[PDB]
Amino acid sequence: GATPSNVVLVGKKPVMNYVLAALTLLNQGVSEITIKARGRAISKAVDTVEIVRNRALDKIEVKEIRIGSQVVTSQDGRQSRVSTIEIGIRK
Amino acid sequence: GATPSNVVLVGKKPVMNYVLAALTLLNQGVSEITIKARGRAISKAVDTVEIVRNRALDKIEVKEIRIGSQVVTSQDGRQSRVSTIEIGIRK
Repeated sequence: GATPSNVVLVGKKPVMNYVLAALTLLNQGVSEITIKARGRAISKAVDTVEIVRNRALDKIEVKEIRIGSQVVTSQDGRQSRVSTIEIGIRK
Repeated sequence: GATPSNVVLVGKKPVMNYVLAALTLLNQGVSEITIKARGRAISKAVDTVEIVRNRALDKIEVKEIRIGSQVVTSQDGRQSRVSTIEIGIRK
């Protein structure tokens, strides 16, 4: 539990912010990193990985990809679906 | 080579257009389908898969996911990167 959290949550910010977060983790010695996103940010999660694959040149490999759905519960109890992606990369 | 082409290329159209294309393939007896997209359409490819997994109910499973990059060559020879996703699903 003491090693730096290896998750990069990709949201609304410019893609290069998440690229910087992944590169910072690589420089801490964290060799396995998980990029997670939901909804429209799924494309930005893939961009983050692909940009990092170039900026780390070191080989970075995609280890695992999972897609799925999560439930969004509204203030009045209605429930709707959002897509998710999780991408594991490894140095 | 005579069976219906099992690829759904997801682009700029409303997501339900690609949902319908995948369901049409399922109705044709095609049990393995590949959803492909690039750039900002990557999010819509994932949504396509997740929406179909509900509308098929038949259990549709994600078989393989691959992400990568392709090169876009401009009219004057410059080259730039675009992200890709490919998602194989199976009934």
